[PDB]
Amino acid sequence: GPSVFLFPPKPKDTLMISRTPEVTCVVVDVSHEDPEVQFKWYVDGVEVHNAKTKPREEQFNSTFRVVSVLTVLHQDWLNGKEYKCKVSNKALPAPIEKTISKTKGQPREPQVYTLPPSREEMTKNQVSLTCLVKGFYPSDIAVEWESSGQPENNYNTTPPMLDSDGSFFLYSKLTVDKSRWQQGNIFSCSVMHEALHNRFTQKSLSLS
Amino acid sequence: GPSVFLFPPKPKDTLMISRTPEVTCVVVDVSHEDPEVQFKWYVDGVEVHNAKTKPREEQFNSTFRVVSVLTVLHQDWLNGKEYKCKVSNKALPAPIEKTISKTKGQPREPQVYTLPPSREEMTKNQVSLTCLVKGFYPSDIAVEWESSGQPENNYNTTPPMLDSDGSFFLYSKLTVDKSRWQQGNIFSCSVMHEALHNRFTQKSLSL
Amino acid sequence: GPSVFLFPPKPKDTLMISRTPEVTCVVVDVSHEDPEVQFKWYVDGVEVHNAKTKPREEQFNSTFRVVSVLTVLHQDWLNGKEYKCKVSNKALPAPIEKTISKTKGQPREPQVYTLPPSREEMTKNQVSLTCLVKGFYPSDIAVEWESSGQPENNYNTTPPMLDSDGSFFLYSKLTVDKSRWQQGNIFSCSVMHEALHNRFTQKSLSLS
Repeated sequence: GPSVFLFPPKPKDTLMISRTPEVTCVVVDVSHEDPEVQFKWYVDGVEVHNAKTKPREEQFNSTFRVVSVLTVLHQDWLNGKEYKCKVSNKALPAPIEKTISKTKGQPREPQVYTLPPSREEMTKNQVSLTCLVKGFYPSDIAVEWESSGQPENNYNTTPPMLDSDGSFFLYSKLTVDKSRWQQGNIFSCSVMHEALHNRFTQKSLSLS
Repeated sequence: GPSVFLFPPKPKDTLMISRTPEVTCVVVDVSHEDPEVQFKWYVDGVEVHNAKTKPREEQFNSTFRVVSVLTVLHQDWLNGKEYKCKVSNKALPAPIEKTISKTKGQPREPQVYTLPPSREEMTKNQVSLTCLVKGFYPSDIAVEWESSGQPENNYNTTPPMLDSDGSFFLYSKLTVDKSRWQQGNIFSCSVMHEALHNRFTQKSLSL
Repeated sequence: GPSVFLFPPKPKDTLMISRTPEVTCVVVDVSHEDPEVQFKWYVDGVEVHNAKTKPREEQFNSTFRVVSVLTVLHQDWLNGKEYKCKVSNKALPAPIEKTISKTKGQPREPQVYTLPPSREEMTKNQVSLTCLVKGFYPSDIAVEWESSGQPENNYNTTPPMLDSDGSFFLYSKLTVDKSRWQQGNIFSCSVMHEALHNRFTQKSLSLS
């Protein structure tokens, strides 16, 4: 029978009110004999009607994929409210229900560090700048290499590896041509996260 | 039916002078009705028998996994010699051949960069010294913080991501108490790689 | 009857992978009645077939000299693996076997010191600079007077003479006309050795 997957909204969408966060319920392996899929949506057990079902799409295995989206309230998502998707399809023995909420775990304020390039790296054409974002939880975050609060041309961001502190860390590799760094630009790495003051922080960088 | 995968030697095997690299040919999904798998190995198309076929292994899907390995020489691997694995099995429609050599693409001498800790990082008890390794190609790499050209060890290593220069980069997160950085330790970092002098170069850092 | 000599590869060839190190088996005093010499080669007792026999050459004593060369692996030579040459000739009562490996003895990191010329030597046309390479063992080494890592015009290298520390030392006499030194050029003695990090170290020198 078909299977159902439920995706969270983008972190920024949950943190920026001028944005709309939504959860996405994806149903795969729906059969052609019974392609109709009913979606019912609930926020912490209360049915809401601002959810919408996306068009059904046939998959490589000759089954249908059916998706429903529920708009979620900023307050509901950031406070960790639970959003339930109910999926019904005749190729299912029982309706499938899936719940999602703000990515599980206690929020942690990201510690944003901007590691300068190696002194020996000035002999090379292009130097790397290194936004260490550590001590942040959940992975719902935005990490924002910048100059003086204005995002940068080129950063090659590592995965959220776990740091020496049990948080996620990543490096955003703000890789900059030698003149940019050597001249002492005030780069900055900003980071957007629920646990930050402003849900948004800015930690600068310059030849130092 | 069966599938064959041919793996290069471990990067440090190809890159550490003291090591002997070998290539490993893995065959999965060999059937039980015809479990016999023939491995023939070739170096630059010439069949060799210093290659060895590993034991057949039953997968949970009621198939067999069969593996053969061929030792490769430092200069041979680094000079791009081609090592070919020929796999035959009756559950295959035809024999499957795979060849492996130094990972194809322009080699680049790794630029080894003990990046200093962030000024912003001095607020914490511990700071990260990052041995950026950039400008290297292939990903066939080994990375190694150091001090005075001798190793350091609380380095994380990121993946060989792509760098802006069209190479791989990775960051080697040595992470250390703030005092070590502020005290002006002569750290270093080595990187072992085919394009390097002695395939191994070391770059130092200190405050 | 004939005699056999086995020579090691050049140190640099063993330390630079982009180089190929080889061992050379030399057979002298081979007779003219039986000039044919068979060479068999083994690496740590395992016969290899990437060895080659050089052309036979008649010596001053009216005997033949026959030579065989075996390419050696970087790993094999630097790890001290043993390479055996088997020599057969009818003018021999029994085959002659000779083994060679990385020059015998415990590796020691070369200490590279660049001694400036005498203060009184500026009164003379041309001053000497003194690359003291000490604490290095074995003699498999490359010693490299330079400027800033780029080899120099004129160093009169003094022998591997044993030092106060039981290593070989040598000077390399980077003799330089007075203006080069007096102006404070960053000369440099580098030194390549198995015991060095990178098998290769670089030391500056300047008027100091």
